[PDB]
Amino acid sequence: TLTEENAEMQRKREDLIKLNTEYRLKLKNLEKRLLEELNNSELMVTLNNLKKEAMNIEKKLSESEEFFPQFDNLVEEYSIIGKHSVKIFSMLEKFGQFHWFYGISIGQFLSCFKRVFIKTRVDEILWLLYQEVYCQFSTALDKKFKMIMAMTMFCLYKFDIESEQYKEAVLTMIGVLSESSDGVPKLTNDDLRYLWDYVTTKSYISALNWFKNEFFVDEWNIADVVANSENNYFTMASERDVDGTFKLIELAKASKESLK
Amino acid sequence: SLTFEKERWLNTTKQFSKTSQELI
Repeated sequence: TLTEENAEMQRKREDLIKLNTEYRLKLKNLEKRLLEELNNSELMVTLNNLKKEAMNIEKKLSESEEFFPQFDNLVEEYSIIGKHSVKIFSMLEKFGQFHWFYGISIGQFLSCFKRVFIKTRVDEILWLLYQEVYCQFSTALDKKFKMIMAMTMFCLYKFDIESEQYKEAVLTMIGVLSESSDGVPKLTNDDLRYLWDYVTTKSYISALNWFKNEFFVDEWNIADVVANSENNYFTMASERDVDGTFKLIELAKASKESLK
Repeated sequence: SLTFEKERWLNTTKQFSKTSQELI
């Protein structure tokens, strides 16, 4: 992200590659020129000009050393995104344990983290990361697991961005929805009052999908996944009492491809 | 024209101490 989003260590990487190459090549060239000087103890003017270029470049690169604290500051500025990604990868790896068919590989996460920007800067890139990982991983989870993952992404965002009272409100609303904690939630807009009225009126899925649509605003069906895809291999799964061939028939009819 | 070479040799003999310290 520091070589691609801000290009920070992009130009710092080309600069440090040039600096290390300068170190090695100029040490070798200084050894060769000192050997020539020992052999010599037109040519004099060239040697003096090369020496002057060498000391000017070395002086400039030594004065460039003071930018390294700025580089380290800019590197450690983007670390909250790292902790968030560690949380996201841990949640991917642990949803590989509730079921035997929801595994995760590191390469897929690397691919999606490149594709988030292949196509409040920290807040914007964090929002992009959450949105893209949800978009790319909603298609491998069924309705229950997809809804759970969406709720976890929304709660993680609203707890690592917003304050503590909203966090406590979300926790107690979840606890009331789980029929575990018998405590009236504290509201901070009309949406929370509407949710309280709905759970008073024994309506759940309406307000749950209301919160889900409040978090994410873009949907991704199987056609969208197969359209914006890189690999040529796709695996489809379902449950036994549900077929899925007719959807592929409709997709092939729409996309004008010979399905066999 | 030898002043630059003399200064380079002097600088090498100067930072020899830091070379020893950041060698050990």
